[PDB]
Amino acid sequence: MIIPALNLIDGTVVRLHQGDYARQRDYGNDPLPRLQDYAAQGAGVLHLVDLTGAKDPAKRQIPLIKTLVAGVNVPVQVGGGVRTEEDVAALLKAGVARVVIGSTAVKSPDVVKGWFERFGAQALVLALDVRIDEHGTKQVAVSGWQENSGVSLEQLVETYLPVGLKHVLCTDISRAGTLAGSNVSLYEEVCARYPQIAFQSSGGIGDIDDIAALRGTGVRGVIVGRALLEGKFTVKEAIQCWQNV
Ligand SMILES: NC(=O)c1ncn([C@@H]2O[C@H](COP(=O)(O)O)[C@@H](O)[C@H]2O)c1/N=C/N[C@@H]1O[C@H](COP(=O)(O)O)[C@@H](O)[C@H]1O
Repeated sequence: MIIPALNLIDGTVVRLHQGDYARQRDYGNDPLPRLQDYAAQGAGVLHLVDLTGAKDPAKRQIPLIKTLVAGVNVPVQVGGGVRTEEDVAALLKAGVARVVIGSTAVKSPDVVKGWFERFGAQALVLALDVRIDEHGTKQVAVSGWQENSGVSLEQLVETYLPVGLKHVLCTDISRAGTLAGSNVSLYEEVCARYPQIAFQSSGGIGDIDDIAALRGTGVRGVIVGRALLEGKFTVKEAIQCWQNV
């Protein structure tokens, strides 16, 4: 499944280089027609990150997210700044298909385990976004990726498997927003080690060949952000690539 992504800062569509808030490129303040064009090209799922909320959970763009979710007729997943059980419930009530959770899943696993019991594993996506160190450890970043948790992707996956973890979004932060290509070896590895998890690849797609390159990894979703904003290819072309590979 190709999953087009938009990232939002104070109403504006942005790209961050490797998630660095000091390295923005701006793409206007009309995300809704963008999403609607993605849906008309065939997108089956859409992904939204509230970057303002990820940086400060008190400043989440809640009215805007509601407007975007209500404005398309395909499932939308939303992340960025979610901290409480009430946060999750409100997003689901507003029509969000899946809520994406990074920071709190690392910091408070007892709490997030209770969310799995309440909402079900189909409603939650864990964002296990990583900076891979020189030893190979896949260290998960938190707080809008501004902090290194010092906890490995695998430790966190094993933490939530017994409560039915099903969906994981895994960004290679070094690739995010760079057009350099996604980390094929990373997804080959993690998908094979956890066949019961539906992984979404994330970060780095630069052209259609980069999508084709993921064909044998086993990922269930392919997130694409910057390349679609820059028009390297269309959603229609991306979908055709993934269907055929
Ligand atoms: N600093 C950051 O950029 C950042 N910080 C947090 N997130 C997301 O916020 C959510 C977690 O927020 P918390 O629960 O920690 O508050 C998750 O969705 C994280 O991935 C961030 N993700 C931003 N953008 C994603 O980066 C990838 C870029 O792809 P590309 O263009 O094709 O190269 C895509 O997955 C984009 O959606």
